[PDB]
Amino acid sequence: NYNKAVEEEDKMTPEQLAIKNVGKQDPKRHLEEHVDVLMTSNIVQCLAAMLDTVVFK
Amino acid sequence: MSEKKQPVDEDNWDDDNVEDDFSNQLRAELEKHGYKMETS
Amino acid sequence: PKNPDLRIAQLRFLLSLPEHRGDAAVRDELMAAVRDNNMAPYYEALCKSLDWQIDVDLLNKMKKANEDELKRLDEELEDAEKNLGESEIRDAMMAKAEYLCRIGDKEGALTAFRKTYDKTVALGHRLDIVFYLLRIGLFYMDNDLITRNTEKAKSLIEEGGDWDRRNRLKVYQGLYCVAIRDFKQAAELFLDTVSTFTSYELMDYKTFVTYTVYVSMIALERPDLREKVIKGAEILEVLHSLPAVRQYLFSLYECRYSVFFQSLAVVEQEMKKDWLFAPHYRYYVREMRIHAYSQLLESYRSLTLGYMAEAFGVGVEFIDQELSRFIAAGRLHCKIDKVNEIVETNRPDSKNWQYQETIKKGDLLLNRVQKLSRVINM
Amino acid sequence: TIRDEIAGCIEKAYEKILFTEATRILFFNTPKKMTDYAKKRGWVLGPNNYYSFASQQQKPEDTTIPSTELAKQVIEYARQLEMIV
Amino acid sequence: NLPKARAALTSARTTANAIYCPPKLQATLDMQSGIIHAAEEKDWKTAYSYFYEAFEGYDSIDSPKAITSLKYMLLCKIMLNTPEDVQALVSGKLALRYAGRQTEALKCVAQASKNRSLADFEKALTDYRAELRDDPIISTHLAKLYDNLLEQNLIRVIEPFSRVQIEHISSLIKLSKADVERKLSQMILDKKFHGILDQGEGVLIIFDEPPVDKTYEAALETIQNMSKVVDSLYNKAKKLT
Amino acid sequence: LLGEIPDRLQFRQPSLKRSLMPYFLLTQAVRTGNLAKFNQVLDQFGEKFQADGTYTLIIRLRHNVIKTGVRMISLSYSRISLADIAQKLQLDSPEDAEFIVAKAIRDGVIEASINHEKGYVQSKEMIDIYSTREPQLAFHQRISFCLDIHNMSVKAMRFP
Repeated sequence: NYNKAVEEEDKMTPEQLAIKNVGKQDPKRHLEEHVDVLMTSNIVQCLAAMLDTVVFK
Repeated sequence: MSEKKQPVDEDNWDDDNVEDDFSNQLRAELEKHGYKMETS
Repeated sequence: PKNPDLRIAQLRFLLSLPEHRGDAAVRDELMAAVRDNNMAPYYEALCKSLDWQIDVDLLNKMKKANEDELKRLDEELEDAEKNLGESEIRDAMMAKAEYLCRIGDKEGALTAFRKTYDKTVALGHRLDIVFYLLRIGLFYMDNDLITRNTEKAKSLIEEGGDWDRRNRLKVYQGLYCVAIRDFKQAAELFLDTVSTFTSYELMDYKTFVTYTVYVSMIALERPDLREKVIKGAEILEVLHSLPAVRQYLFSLYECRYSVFFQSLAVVEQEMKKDWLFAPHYRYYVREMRIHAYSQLLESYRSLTLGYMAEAFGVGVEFIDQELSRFIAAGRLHCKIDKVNEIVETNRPDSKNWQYQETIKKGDLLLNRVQKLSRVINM
Repeated sequence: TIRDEIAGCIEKAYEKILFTEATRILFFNTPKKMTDYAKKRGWVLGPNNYYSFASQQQKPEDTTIPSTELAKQVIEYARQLEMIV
Repeated sequence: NLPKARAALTSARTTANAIYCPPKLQATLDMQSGIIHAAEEKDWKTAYSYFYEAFEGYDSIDSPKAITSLKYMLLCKIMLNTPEDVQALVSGKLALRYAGRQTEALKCVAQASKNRSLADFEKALTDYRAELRDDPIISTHLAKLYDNLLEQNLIRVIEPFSRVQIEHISSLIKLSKADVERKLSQMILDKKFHGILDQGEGVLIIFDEPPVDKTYEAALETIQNMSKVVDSLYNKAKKLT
Repeated sequence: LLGEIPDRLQFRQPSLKRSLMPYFLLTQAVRTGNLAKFNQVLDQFGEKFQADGTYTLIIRLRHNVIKTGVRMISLSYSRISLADIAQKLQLDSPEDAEFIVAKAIRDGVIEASINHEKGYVQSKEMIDIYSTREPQLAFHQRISFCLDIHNMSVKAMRFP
C-alpha cells in the first residue's frame, strides 16, 4: 500500500508536471522522499530476509 | 533513416486481426450452427 | 425528415445481401420516388434493382418540379437578401435545400452545407447540417462524412447545454460505436434510453431498444446485465412488450443452454438482415457463447461434456472443435480432456499470469526511453 | 545415422511396442541389429513385445535440492539491491 | 394484458387531476400503480407501500371492498419476506379495526409472513390455499419465495462443516443433477456460495481462499504508467526536432 | 519460423499494404494446418518470394506449422489421441505420427505420454510451475536489466 497506493499519488505529479503546456508555475520536484524511502524499505526487507541465509548456515 | 541500402530496395483493420481467424475457421457462422439444430 | 428516406438505406441492405425480392424493395422505393422527390435514391437503386424499362418522364416531371421548387428557393436567396435580418434570410436555403440532398446525389449536400455554414448564429442549425451528413453516410456506405461532422458537432453544440439535439449526439456516436467496433461505449451512450423519446432521426424507438439490448449482452456484465433491465424503469416496459428478446435476456440469467442456440439465431436473423451489422456479426456469434460459457466452466472444476450434451442438445463433436478454437484465440483459457470426457478449471489467473502485465507493457515502455536516452545528447 | 535413431527417436517415451512393429522399420527378417539393440538399449527384451520399464523412464521428481540454489539466487539478488544502493 | 393495463393506467394519470378533487383517484391510481409496476417487478417495498397508501385511503368505504383489500396487501407481505414494514401496518390502530371472519384469516396470513419456516410454510400452504387463489399472480409470488427459501434452508445445512457429500446434502432438496446442482452451480456465479463440487466421488468442497490483493494494485498502475511515457513522447520529439 | 505468430496486418501500412498482399495470406495459412491451403499459397504467392530470397524456410516451415497445429490441440486438450489427431492434422497414417511425436519429445515441445497398443496417446496436465519458482527466478533478469538502466541514466546525465 505504501509501495503501490502511494505510487499513483506520486506518479500523478509527473502528469501534473505536464500542464500542458505551460500555464502552471514551475519547477516543482516531487521525486522525493518516497522514492528513496521505498529504496531503503527494500534494504530493510532484503537483509532481514537474508537472516534465513545468514543465521541458518 | 535514410542511409545505407534502406532506400535502395477504431478500426476494422484492428479487428481484422481477429476477423481473419473467422475466415479460415468456422466461417461466422449462422447457417451451419442453425443446421445443427435438427441434426441430433 | 429522415425515416422515409432513412428506410431507403434499409432498402439498400434489403437489396444487398438477399437477392430474393427485387420487386418488393423497388415498389416502396418508387413509392418513395413519387413522393419526397427522391432522384438519386432510385438512381443508385437503379443499378442494384431492375433498370426498368422507363422511369424518366414520370420522375423527370418531378425533378423538374423539384427544379421549380429548387429555383424558387434559389430565387428566395436573392429575394430575402434584398431585405435584411439576422440568420432569417439564409436559413431558408439550408433545411429545404439540404432536403434537396435527399432529392439526389451529393450536389444538394456539399454545396448547401458550406454555403449556409458561416451565417448560422444558433447551434441547432449547425447540427441540422451534421444531421444531413449522417443520413447521406447511412445511405451510401462511405464512413468518412459521418465521422467528421460528429466531431464538429461535439465542439460547438456542447459548449453549452441542450436537452433535445444533444441526446441525439449520444445516439449518433453510440450508433457509430456499433457501426465500428466499440462494445463498452455503445450501451454506455445508450443509457439515455427514453430521454431521447422518438424522433425522425431516432427511427422506431423499439428498434433502438433492440440495438442497445444486443450490445448489452456482452459489454454489460452479468451483475449489471440484470441490473439495468430490472432496476431500470423506463427500459423495462419496452422489453416486456417483445416476448422474443425478453426471453433470451432472462434465459441468459437462467443459464439454460438449450434455448440459446434457438433464440440466439433469432437475434442473428435480425443481425443478418440489418445494415451495418454485416461486418460485426462474425465476432458477435461466439462472443455470446463465451459469455454463456464463462459462467459455464466457472461452475465446476471437473465437468463432463456428456453433461454438456444435455444442455446443448446434443453437443458431441460440435463443441469439440468449437471450444478448442476458443482456447487457441485466447478466449476462455481452459483444459478440456478428450475421450476422457472431463473439463478442467483453471486457469487460476488471480496470481501468476496477472503479474505479467507489469513488465511486458513495461518493456517497450522502458525500451522507448532507452533509445531516446541515447539521443540526448546526440 | 538413421539406423541408430530407431532406438533414440522412438523413445523416450512410449509404453510398449510389439515385436514385428519394430521389425517393419528395421526391415530384414531377424537381424542381429535388433539383437544388438536388446543389449545396447536395456530397456527390456520381452517375449513377442518390447517394454519401456521401469518406468517411462527413471521417474524424475525432479529434485528437492534446488531449494538450496534458490537461496543462492537471493544472495546476489540482495547484493544487486545493495549496489544501487 | 400488461400494456393494456398500463394504457388504462396512463389515461388515468391525466384523469385524476382533470376534475376538481378526485375525490379518490390518485389513491386508487396508487393501488393500480402497485399492480402493473408490481408486474414489472420494480421494487418489492415500494409496491407494498402503495398498498399502505391505498389502505390509508380505504378508510370509511364499503366493507366488502375493504375486507378484500387486506387480501392483496397482507399476501403481498408473503412475497417480500423482508418488507420491514410488517410491524408498522398490522400493529397500528388502523389495521386492527377489522374483526371480520375473512380478515381474521388474513391476520394470521400477515402472521404467516412473519413465520416463514418452510416446515410451517408447506403446512399452512394447504390451509391458506383459499387465499392462495385470490393471489393476483399465483406462481410469481410463491416462486420467488420458494426459490429464495430454498437457499435459506441450504445455507443452514452447508454452513456447519466445510465439505459435504453432494448426494445426501441434495437428498433433503430431493434431487441433485437436474436443477439443484445446476442452481447451486449458479450460486458460485451469483457469488452467494464460494466452493466447488466433485462429480465423480460426490463431495462438495468449499474454499474462500484465492484472494486478489497485491496484483491488480500493481499491473493496473503500470497500465496508467503507459500514459505517462506516451504523453511525454510529445515533449521528447518536440524539443529535439 | 518461431511457430507462434498472430495475424500480421496489425503491422500493415497503407503504403506497405499493396506490397505485402502476397506475403500477407502466407502467415494466414501458417495459423492453419491445411496442406491444400498452404501449398496453394506457395504456388500463387511464390513469385513475390523470389525477390526476397526467403525460399530457404518454405521447406522447413512445413515442419514448423505442424508444430503449431499440434501445440494448438495439445494446449486445448488434456489427452489427445493419435488416431483423432491423425486426420484432424491430416498426418494420414499412424506410423509417421509416431515419428512426429517422438521428435516432438526430442525437441521438448510436448509432454504427452503415449500408450502403444493400436496405438493411442494418453497425456496429462503439466503443473508445478506454480508461483515461487518461475516469476522470482525471471525477476533476477528483470531487475538486473533495470538496475543497469540506472547506470545508463547516470552516464547520460554526466555529459551535460
